[PDB]
Parts: sequence; structure tokens; C-alpha cells
Amino acid sequence: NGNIQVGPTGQLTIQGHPVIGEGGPITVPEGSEITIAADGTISALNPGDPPNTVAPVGRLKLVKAEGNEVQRSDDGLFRLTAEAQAERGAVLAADPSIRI
Amino acid sequence: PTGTNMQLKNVAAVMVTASYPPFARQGQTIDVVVSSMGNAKSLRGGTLLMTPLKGVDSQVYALAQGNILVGG
Amino acid sequence: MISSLWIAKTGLDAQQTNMDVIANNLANVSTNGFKRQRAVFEDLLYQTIRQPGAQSSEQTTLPSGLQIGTGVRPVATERLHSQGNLSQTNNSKDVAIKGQGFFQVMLPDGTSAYTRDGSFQVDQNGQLVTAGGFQVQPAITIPANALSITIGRDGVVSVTQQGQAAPVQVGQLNLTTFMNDTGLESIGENLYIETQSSGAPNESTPGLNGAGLLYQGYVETSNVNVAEELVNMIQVQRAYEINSKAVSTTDQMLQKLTQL
Amino acid sequence: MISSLWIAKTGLDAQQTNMDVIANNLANVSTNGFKRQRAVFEDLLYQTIRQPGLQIGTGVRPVATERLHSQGNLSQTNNSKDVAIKGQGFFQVMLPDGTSAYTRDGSFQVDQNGQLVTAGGFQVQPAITIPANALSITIGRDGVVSVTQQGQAAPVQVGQLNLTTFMNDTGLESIGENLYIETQSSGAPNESTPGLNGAGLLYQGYVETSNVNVAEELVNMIQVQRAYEINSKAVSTTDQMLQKLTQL
Amino acid sequence: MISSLWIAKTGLDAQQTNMDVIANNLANVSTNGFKRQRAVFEDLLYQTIRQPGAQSSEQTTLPSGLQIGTGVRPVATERLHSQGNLSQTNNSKDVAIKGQGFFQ
Amino acid sequence: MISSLWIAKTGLDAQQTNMDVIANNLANVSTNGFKRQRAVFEDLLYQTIRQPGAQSSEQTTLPSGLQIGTGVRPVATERLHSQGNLSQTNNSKDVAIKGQGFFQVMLPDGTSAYTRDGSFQVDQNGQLVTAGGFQVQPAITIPANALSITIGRDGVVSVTQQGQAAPVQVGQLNLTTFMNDTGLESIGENLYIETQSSGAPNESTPGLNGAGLLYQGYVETSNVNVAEELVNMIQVQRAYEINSKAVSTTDQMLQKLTQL
Repeated sequence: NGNIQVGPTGQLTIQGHPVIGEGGPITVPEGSEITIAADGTISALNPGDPPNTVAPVGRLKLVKAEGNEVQRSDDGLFRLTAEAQAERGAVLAADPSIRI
Repeated sequence: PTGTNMQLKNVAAVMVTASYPPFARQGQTIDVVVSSMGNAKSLRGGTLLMTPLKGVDSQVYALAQGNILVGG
Repeated sequence: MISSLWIAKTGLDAQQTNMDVIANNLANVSTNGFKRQRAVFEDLLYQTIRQPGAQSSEQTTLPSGLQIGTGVRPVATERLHSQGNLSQTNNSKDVAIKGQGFFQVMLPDGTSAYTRDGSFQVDQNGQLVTAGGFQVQPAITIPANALSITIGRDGVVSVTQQGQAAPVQVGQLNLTTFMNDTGLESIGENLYIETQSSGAPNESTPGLNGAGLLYQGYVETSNVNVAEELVNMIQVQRAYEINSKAVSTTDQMLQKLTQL
Repeated sequence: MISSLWIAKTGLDAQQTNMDVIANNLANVSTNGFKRQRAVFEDLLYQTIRQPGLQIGTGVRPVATERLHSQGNLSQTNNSKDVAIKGQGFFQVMLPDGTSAYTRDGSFQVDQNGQLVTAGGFQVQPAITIPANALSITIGRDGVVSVTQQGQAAPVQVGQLNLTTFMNDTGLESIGENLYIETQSSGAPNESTPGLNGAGLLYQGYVETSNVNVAEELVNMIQVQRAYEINSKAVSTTDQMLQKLTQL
Repeated sequence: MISSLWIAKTGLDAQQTNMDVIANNLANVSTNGFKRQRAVFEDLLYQTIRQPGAQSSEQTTLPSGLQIGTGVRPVATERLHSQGNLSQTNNSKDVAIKGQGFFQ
Repeated sequence: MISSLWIAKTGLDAQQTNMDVIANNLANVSTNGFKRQRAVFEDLLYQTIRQPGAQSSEQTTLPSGLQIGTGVRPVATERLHSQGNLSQTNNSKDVAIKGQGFFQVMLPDGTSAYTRDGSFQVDQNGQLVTAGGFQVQPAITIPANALSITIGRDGVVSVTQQGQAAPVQVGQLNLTTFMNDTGLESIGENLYIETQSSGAPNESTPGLNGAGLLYQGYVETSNVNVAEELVNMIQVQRAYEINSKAVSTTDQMLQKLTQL
């Protein structure tokens, strides 16, 4: 689900779950316009300011996992199977080849 | 160059306040309070660069520089 | 209900405004002291969608991203304050301006208006008024038994009475100049009033620091160039054609969606 | 569900975007100093099916519109205050909030206290102060604005009209009313005198007309209408196939 | 809307300027000490769709590329300062100049 | 969206480029030292499909396969550098070239352009400049109290002073000739800048090596032949109408394909 929604405090949540970036959960400046990039780079623009101040604030963590390595949990979110957990670690390393 | 665009993100302009203690002698150290002045999100692990602390008479009575401790 | 239809509607309205300006310019060809008007348009807003200059990828940025524009809207109509060609009507009371000045008149309300037209008459009381009966400042009083009225280049109005070899001065016609001449509010009746965008009225003698010279027996006709108006009429007609075609094309597209 | 409705929908939306661009180009055919826009379409992600080799598409999505920065035709205004640009360059105009925008519309006026402003009233950098008793305003090819006064037999120098040149003219942000602001894709606004360092020249009494060619827009409208009809037919076919499926 | 239309529009203004100059010259036939005007025109902008002399290949160069031009513009209206014919009015107060001087 | 429509699009736009060439030639009829332009068109791509020459039936080749072509593109516009008709204006400052030479002019930015318009003026310092204020090279300076200026057909310039019965040479007007005169880039203002396709500037005094002869009191009028322009109008209109007819036919075919 790519339907990302901002909060009044500025954090990125998907279905109420905060989005995970390279610095952990993604927090974006409050009241800013966001442009996700082909590699997940998040650029924040403050309204009123000139377009010269567009500066990135983080990067979405995009991971690659086939259907064999993921099993659905009871809350609708997929997670690594035990084998795949022991093979590729508990925390998946982000793949830079993923386009978005 | 005078005509250029610098868009920093790791630098904040701050005001430093301190108390000049009674019978203070040169070379002694005092505590300072560092407060941000414009649209800065945080001062978590910043370092205060050389700052001259003026009095009411606009004379330098102390020189301030150190690492800021923010609660967290 | 669909964006392209609003954009084409705005285009149609702008072209209709241009045609209205053209028709107004052509309707005032015979008006003395008339200045032709030209409208200037601007585009309206721009939908952001994808902010250009954003990070397209960690090391690269988006060059000239996706901006969707709205229609068009007229900014303002500017006058062309240029010396309209002069004409000899051989009348002692018609006055024309060679430079950049204006005549001052008083409205019945007590306020002061400014007119460049110099077709003047005399009322029953002997004061110099315009064609609409408004009393021209500074209130030159023509006496009962006048034989000839002489208005010089510097604005002196003199009357030659019977049997006197010297002429009797009865007033002094001054001209008002503005910093911004196009900023005046036209109320019709060949009258312009001062606004805050037209600076302040600076009174001056006709021949001094930039007021024009007054010519007696001359009238300043309109500066409307008619061949330009015909070519612009052709242009406006073709543009209205194209905008109406855009509207019709959008109409044809929505029909297929209804049919779906 | 999983089908072709979305493919066709993404297609229609692209034709709608192209038609919006065409309508914007046509509506601004009378604006002075307007650069036509062209929308670039470039397809979505592909789904790969593995054999014991084939890739299915997903649709089309608009990426970025480009403004064509060619030199438009000049027309006549016989107004001494209007200047057009021969070459590549932008007039710098100061917005009320303080940030400087860049415009190519050369139709200027003098405001109530001197000062050269655009048609919207915003002041034009470098600031000019025209004297009140000016008889004729002359703007030279190299941007020197000289003013003649009655009596003195020599014109008085007032100001220089500097042109701001960007290395990438397409990346400027169009803020609306015939104004562009610099962006990260069009950085380093280079101020120069007109005529040197690649800056354009100035023609006084002329204004630069729009860049919109008409035939391209009309034929593109024909193509957009017909492609929209095609995508609508595809949507209808998918609808009928799903209707036949559900009736089982 | 069409470039050809703008080019013709200018040309029309240029010819109207020529006509106005001719009319003004004819209107001042009997005036003494008059200098007839003459208008000079020049090329307007030149759209460089294809650059003349562009290096199309590493060996061949494109000669005289696509230089689509815009209309015309009058450079100026210059007066022809030449000695007009002298005429004898036979008045003591009438003076005429033979060379290139001016009365102040 | 369909091939025939793209081919017809090239067609309309190219007949317009013609139309622009015709309009540019017409607008500069009164321009002195103007050269008329002519556009050249070429064929666009040709889709191979069946390859012509490929062997069918082992011993029989296939002649003239499906070379389906795309539309048209204009190659370039070439100026017709021919001698325009000389017009006598009886002026000491108008110079006309009768051969194949160019005057050299210095732009204030440092570089040099080349012009054929010979209407020269004198600035406040006495230099011979172009009507646009650009200073001619070499650099003819004219004395203050000049009574008559004589420009010979050899390019020598003489000034007759008072009290001197013998004219004094104050300069020498040279002509610049090029290998290829069509390769000069026209920058407007009757000025050409040298390009790499026009060789290098060859200086020559008027009468030798080919440079033309300079006439005083004459101006080289434009070589635009106008009846040819009208006949070209009639074609540029009929061809555009026919290409639009092709567009309409393709539109009808696509409409019936869609409606079914």
C-alpha cells in the first residue's frame, strides 16, 4: 500500500503504521509538500519558500523479497518466514536496485 | 562569493546567556545557556563555536565554546 | 466538470474581451482627444502535481517536472498616450495640445476632473466650458462685447474689445501633468480622474518643464490606427474559432464517456 | 479487480493531461513572452512472468512538461516603455514578499513615484527611477535607460537593465502571473549586462509574443480526441468481458 | 497566433509608416526651409531552427541552415538635409542660406 | 497516433515554413541590401518492410519492396545573393555595391559583422557609422568643417576643405568577400556574422580580386520579385488545404474505426 498520509506532527504513516526509513521511522517537517523519488528519496518543500530550498529529509526503506520468503501475519502485514529469517536476518537489508 | 546560494542544514544561529559571578577572575569557567533564534528544529548534539559574551556595556567578559547538552 | 472545458472557456472570455476592446477603440474614431486602449493577458496559476527540482533519485533531480496550467485572464487595459494627429477646424475656441498636458474641469459635485479634448464653448454667463457644460479651470471669464479671443502658445487668453488697440487679458490656461498618465480612471465623457496609481496633479504653464503647447483653431483627433484594428479583428476571430473548436472537441470526448 | 480497467484508465488520464496542456497553450496565445508546454509520457512499471520471459505492462503516466524556450516573434506597441529580448535572458522583478522572480513579458509602466514596474505592479530590478519632467525615455540595446529633459541637450543616465541568465532555462518554476522563480534544476542566476556573456539584446518599442504554434495544437487535439475514444472503447470491452464472467 | 500573420502585420505597419512619411512630405511642399524625411528599415529577429554552419557530422558541415526570419522594423526616419531651390521674394527681411548653417 | 496523421503533420508545418519564408521576403521589400530566401525540402524516413533486392524463389530477386516513407523536413533556407536594382537618392553618404563585396562593421562587443546596406551616417565625433549606430571599419573619420564628401568607386574617401582646392584623402573603404556568401549567419539589422561554412573574411579594395565597385548616391534595393511571391502564395495555400484534407480523411477513418 503506497497511500502514504502525513500527520499534523509531520510523521509518515501507512494505515496508522509509521513508515520506516534509513534513520528509522520517517518524520517529515510539519506542513510541507513531499516528493518521493524513484529511489524513495523524500524531498520536503516549505510553502511560500522559493523552490531553491527543496532539501531531502530521508529515504524510504525499500526491500526485495519473493513470495517464498514472506508469510502473512494476522494484521495484514507480511513478515519473513523462519527459514528466510535465518537466511537473510531478522531485519532485511534495503536493495538499491528497487525502483519506486 | 557575495552572490551565491548557501542552504545549510547543520548550522543554527543561537543566543548564549550566562551569569558573571561575584569576584570572577580571568581563566575561570562558568555555565552558559544556548537558545535557538530562528526556525531551527533541534540542537541535540551541536557544538557552540567561539562566542564572545558581552555585558551591558557591550564589552567582552567571557568567551564561550563547548558541547551542548539537550535533555532528550 | 472537466478541466479542459474551463481552460477553453477562459480563453473564449479573454478573446471576447479583446474583441470588446477593439470595438470600443473603433467606435471612438471621431472622438477628439481619445486614446486607444490595448489589453494585456496573463496565464492563471499552475497545478503543481510533481514539484520540479525534486530528487528524481538519490543522486539525480527531476528536470522541469509535471506542471498543468489553467486558462488565461486579462491583467489590464493600458492606454496609448501619444499625440493624436491635429486638425484645423478654424474656430477661435477650439484648443489642441501638442505635448503631454491636460485641461482641468470641475464636475457639478465639486471635484476636479481632467480632459484632453479642447472643444470649448461659452455659457450664458461668459465662462469657458466644455461640450458637456463643465466649467474649465482656471475659470476664464469672457466678457459680453468680445470681438476676438486669442489663446497663445503659453496659455494666455486675451480679448480684444472695440476701439482699444491693446488686448485685455481675462485668464491663464494651465495644464496638469501626472507622473503616471495611464493610471487615470476614465469616467467616460472624455474625462479622467486622479487615482493613487496616477501620482498627483502637477499644475504647470503650457510651454514650461513639460506641459504641451496650446494651439488655437486645432483639435486633437483620436490616435486609433484602423488597419491595425482590422488585422487584430482577423486575429481575434481566428482565435475565437480555435477556442470554440477546443470546447467542441471536449464536448465530443465527454460524449463517449457518457456512452461507455 | 485484476484486469485492464486500470491500464485503460491510466491511458485516458494521459490523454486528459495532454488535452489540458494543449488548452493551456491555446488560451495563452495572446500573452506576451509565453513559452508553449509539451507533456512527456513514459510508461509505468512492468510485471514479469517467469517460465518453467514475458512482461505485461501497466499503463502510461505523465512525467514532466517541458517549456520550449525559443525566441518568439516581436510585435509593435509604439510604447516607449516596452522592451523585448533578442536572445536568451530574463528580466528580474521583485515580488512584494521579497523574493525575486524572473519574467520575459516586456510590457512595463512607470508607477506613481517614478519606478519601472511590470503590468502587475511589481517593481523591476535593477530599480529605475524615472524623473517626473521626462520628455522621452530611451532604452538602449545594452540596457542603458537614458532620460531626456527639456532644456538640457544631453540625455541623463538613470539605470541599467540587467538580464538574468540561467544555464537551464526549462527548470524554472512557473509561479503563475508570467513569472518564474529559480529552482534547484535552474540554479545560479547569472546577472549580466545585455549583450555580453551570452545575454540577449533589447529592442525598445517591441514586445515578445507567445511561442505557441497553432497547427501542432489542432492536430494534437485531433489525436487526443481519437486516442481518448480508443481508450474508452477498451474500457467498454473490459466491462463487457467482466459482465460475461460474473453471469456464470 | 501564426508567425506568418505577425510577419505580415509588421510589414503592414512598415508600409503604413512609408505612406505616412510620403504624405507628410507632400503636405509640406510650399513651406520654406523644409527637409523631407526618409524611413530606413532593417531585418527583425531570425529564428535559428537549424544553425547555419552546424557540425552535422565529424566531416560534413551543414551550409546555410534553417534561418526562419520574423518581420521588418523601421530603423529610423532621417531628414535629408540638402539645399533647396532659392526663390526671390524681393523683400529686405528675407534671407536664405547657401551652405549648411543654421539660424539661432 | 496514426502514421498518415504524422506524415500530414510534417506537410502542414513545412508548407507553413514556406509561408514564413514568403512573408519574410515580403516584409523586407523596402529594405535596402536585402536578399530573398528560398527553402529546400527533403524526404523523411522510409520504413524498410520488404527489402528491395532480397532473393525470393532462390534465383529471382524482389524489385522495389515496401519502402513506406514518413513525411517531409526542410533541409535549409538559402539566400539568393544576386545584384539588386540600384536606386538613386542623390546623397553623399549612400554607397551602393555593384559586385560581390561586403562592408565590415565592428560590433561594440568586440567582434565584427558584415553588412551590404550602404546608408551611412556621421556620429558626433565624425566617424562613419551605420544607421544603427555601429562604427564601420577600417574607420573613416570625417573632419569637422567638411564641405563635400566624395567616395570614389575605388573606395577612397576625400573631403573638400575651405581654402584648399585639392581634396584630402581621409580613409579607404574596403570590401570583404567570402568563399561562400550563403553561409553567413544573419543576425538582423542587415548584419551577417561569419560562420565556419562561409570560410574566412577576405579583405579587398573595390575593383580587384572580385570585390565590386562602389557607387555614391545609390542604394542597393532588395531583389525580392513580388509576382513570384504571389504565385507562391497561391501554391502555399493550395498545398496546405490539400494536406488539411488528408488530415480530415485520416480523422474520418479513425472515427469510424472507433465507433464501429
